[PDB]
Order: sequence, then C-alpha cells, then structure tokens
Amino acid sequence: MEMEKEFEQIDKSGSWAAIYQDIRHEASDFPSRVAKLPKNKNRNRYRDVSPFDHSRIKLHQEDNDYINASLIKMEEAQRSYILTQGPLPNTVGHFWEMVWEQKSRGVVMLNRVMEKGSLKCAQYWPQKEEKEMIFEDTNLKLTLISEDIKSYYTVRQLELENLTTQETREILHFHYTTWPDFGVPESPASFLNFLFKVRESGSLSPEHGPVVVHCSAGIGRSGTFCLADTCLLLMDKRKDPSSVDIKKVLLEMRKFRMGLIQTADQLRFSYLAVIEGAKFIM
Ligand SMILES: Fc1ccc(Cn2cnc3ccccc32)cc1
Repeated sequence: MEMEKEFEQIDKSGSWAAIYQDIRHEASDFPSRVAKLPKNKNRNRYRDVSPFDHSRIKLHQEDNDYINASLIKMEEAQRSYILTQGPLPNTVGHFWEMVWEQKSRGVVMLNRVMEKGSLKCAQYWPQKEEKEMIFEDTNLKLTLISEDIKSYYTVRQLELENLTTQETREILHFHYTTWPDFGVPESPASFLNFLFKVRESGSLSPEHGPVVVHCSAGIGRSGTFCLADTCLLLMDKRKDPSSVDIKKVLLEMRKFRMGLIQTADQLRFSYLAVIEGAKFIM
C-alpha cells in the first residue's frame, strides 16, 4: 500500500502495536559473540543491546578492538551510517578513535546528557574554548571552536587532533536538544528541519566517512533518524515514490543492528516524518 493512506488505515483501526510486533517477529537474528565476551562488559551500556559480529565497527588496536557500534550500509540509497550507544566514562576515548579512523565529518546526538534524573551518556566534548580535552588512552585532543545554540538544536564546530601524527580535522556536532523525556514529538517539523541541516553540511555525503549517530542505546531515536533519511532519499531516486515501503526499509536496516525503532510510537512518528517530509521536498 502507499504510505499516507496505510497510515490513516492503521490510525483508524488502532493497530500500531500489532504492526510493530510483526516487525519484531520478522527481524534478523545474527550472532553478537564479541560483544558478550567478559572483557567487554564495561564497554556496553545495556546488556540487551549489542552489535552483530558481521557489521560491528572494529577499532584499529591489537589489544581490544571492540566498541558498541554498527555499520548500516544501504545499497540502493547509497548511504551509510554508523549507529552507536552514548559513550560511557570508560569508552569516550574509543568513541573519538572511531570517529578518527572512519574519517567521519559529523556526529549526530539525539539525547541530553541527563534525562529523567539519570545520566544517559558521558559529557564527551568540551564546553569551553579554553578548556580542551585530552584522551590519553587513544592519544587524541579535542577543542571546542564555536557553538551556535538554536531553539531546537545546537551546532558545534570541534577540532580533533591525532597527537601521534599532529594531523587535525574539523568535526561538526549536531545536537538535537528537545526530544521529550517520555514519548515522541507531537509534530515532526523540528526533527525534519534538523535532518536537513545535517544534510546541508556535507556530513552525509560520499566524500566523507559515515556519519556517527547516537542516543542512549543507539537504536531508538537513532533508528528514527536514519530510517527517515533513507526513505526520503529513495522517494527522490525512484520513478514511483509511492513504491517506497517503510516497513521493508526498516527490516533491511535491522539486518545490520538489532532493535532499531524501540516502540510503536516511534514507528508511527517515523511514518509521520516521512509523509510530511515528502511534501516539503517538492
Ligand atoms: F531529508 C529531508 C529532505 C527534505 C527536507 C525539507 N525540509 C526542510 N526543512 C523542513 C521543515 C519541515 C518539513 C520539511 C522540511 C527535510 C529533510
């Protein structure tokens, strides 16, 4: 079926939970043996969210190459994304090592450091120009260059330096600051505006390594971001935009990381975002 009318048909029939459970039943199951080794227990935020072995990002380190992060490679859309958990106190250095080694231009953050009175990820970037951060375990230096605070999101320019080689690179930090502590946004308008700002920067484009995107577990809000982006790109590329099937795209993405889209409300919000976004594109 088309999307917008499939949408109203699920609303009128109130069957979002049944649709979402079908997706969960059909989703791929692949091994995640490296994630479950005992030496990696303090590298995982949640015991039930792990990268598959076949698609995990490997750190270029011979001691321990493990990080909780996955490469989502979308062949028809010609887009790649790295989805990862919010860094932990003992993985902030690994996180920036991955950004360096994978040649990423942008980092997309969809959570606040504290939500619901608890810490959802480490404070992993510097908050003042004159107070830089040094990660001694991976030999990197990170400096805040500039910060632009808007009503729904903040964009930061950062300098990442590899202290071994003295090479430097400019990284863009796109921080969506207004996702609610509970539920999903009422309108997709500010989320779509944010996605378009990431696109305009070049961070999603083939001349760079894959964008790094995260929330707390790296599957819920993070899944909504890449699902909407890929669906809109396919609607531009195909002769028949109504052929784009958001459930099929989501199942394709779940071949590469488990659990993408965590609730039926996130599924409905993803439909809404793609529907509204397709009208603005034209
Ligand atoms: F991936 C995308 C492709 C195009 C747009 C177009 N757009 C830009 N700003 C918007 C605000 C509200 C609604 C739509 C919008 C967005 C995302």
